[PDB]
Amino acid sequence: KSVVARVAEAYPEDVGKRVVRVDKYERAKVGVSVGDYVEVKKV
Amino acid sequence: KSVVARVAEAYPEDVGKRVVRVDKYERAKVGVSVGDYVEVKKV
Repeated sequence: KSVVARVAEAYPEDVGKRVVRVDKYERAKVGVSVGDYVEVKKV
Repeated sequence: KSVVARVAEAYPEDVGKRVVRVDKYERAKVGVSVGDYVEVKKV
């Protein structure tokens, strides 16, 4: 399971926190819940 | 190049837009700019 998504800039309060904001549709495609860890690579 | 990050919930206005919010530190680790496409997989 994987998904492709377009990179957008972080919200300022998230900067430095090593989080990725992913909505419920992308999360379902990846098979993750909030709090899980994902690996991110360029397409 | 890749990076691992913790999944957090999307901002409401981003829901359905197939974007992933990634800060400049994670973007540097992946080698992407805002507007590039990334592939996301569970760790």
